[PDB]
Amino acid sequence: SGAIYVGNYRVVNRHLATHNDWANLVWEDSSRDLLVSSTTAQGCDTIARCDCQTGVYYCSSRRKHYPVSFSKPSLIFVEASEYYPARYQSHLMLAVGHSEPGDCGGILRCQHGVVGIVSTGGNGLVGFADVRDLLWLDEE
Ligand SMILES: CSc1ccccc1CC(=O)N1CCC[C@H](C(F)F)C1
Ligand SMILES: [Zn+2]
Repeated sequence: SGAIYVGNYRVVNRHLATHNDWANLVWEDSSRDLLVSSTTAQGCDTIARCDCQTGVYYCSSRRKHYPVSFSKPSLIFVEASEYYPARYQSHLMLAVGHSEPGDCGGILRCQHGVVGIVSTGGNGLVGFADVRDLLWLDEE
């Protein structure tokens, strides 16, 4: 589990969104595994606006933050899980790292701020849903 709290937005994995998220929806995209809902309180996270390929992510199944090198956001085939059939997921970045289903939502960050959240795992790889192109998270 986990979310990004930027401005009056909450960014979560679409497959982990709650009824309150769906009832206060701002934007969602199944192909990216992302959903954004509105919040009453202002958050403290800042979004990175960059092309970094190194950063640090939080892994809840190890209680640890790990430094990683990751690929550029791309269209990657992801195997079937209990939330999605096997399909192409867009705006996804891969790294070598420990992941398990409950690790989704952990933040990946670079020197500029939050880059994305854990969305996929298995086989000693971790995949992150990028958020750096969502410029509207910084306003309104
Ligand atoms: C932490 S992810 C993990 C870890 C070990 C093994 C498998 C997974 C789950 C995983 O890859 N998916 C199921 C949930 C949706 C994900 C993506 F489609 F958005 C795909
Ligand atoms: Zn960066």
